[PDB]
Amino acid sequence: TATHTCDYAGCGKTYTKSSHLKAHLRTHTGEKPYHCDWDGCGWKFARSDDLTRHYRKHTGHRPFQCQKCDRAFSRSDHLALHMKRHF
DNA sequence: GAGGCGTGGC
DNA sequence: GCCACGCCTC
Ligand SMILES: [Zn+2]
Ligand SMILES: [Zn+2]
Ligand SMILES: [Zn+2]
Repeated sequence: TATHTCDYAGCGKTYTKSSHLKAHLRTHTGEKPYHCDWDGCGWKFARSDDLTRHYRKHTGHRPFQCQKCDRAFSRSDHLALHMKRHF
């Protein structure tokens, strides 16, 4: 019934979900179980979604398509910042 | 562009 | 726990 708060002296951040805290706790430890298998990259991550996002950098996966223009991006926030140039 | 990070619906 | 959205920082 407790709210997920970090119990490391210095921290104290509280999160809404336990999974949020589990990701944060991996910052105190060095745990990054999600590795990038790309040739020569070596990047590792503590959250799965970050590896997915990072991986598009290697695959060229650009799902977010600018409809005024013909430039695409691998991330939603990348495109949103591009539309400002199309105001 | 890319990584760190907080959040929420499922 | 997954996955995606969105913001912050460099
Ligand atoms: Zn902490
Ligand atoms: Zn990689
Ligand atoms: Zn465009």
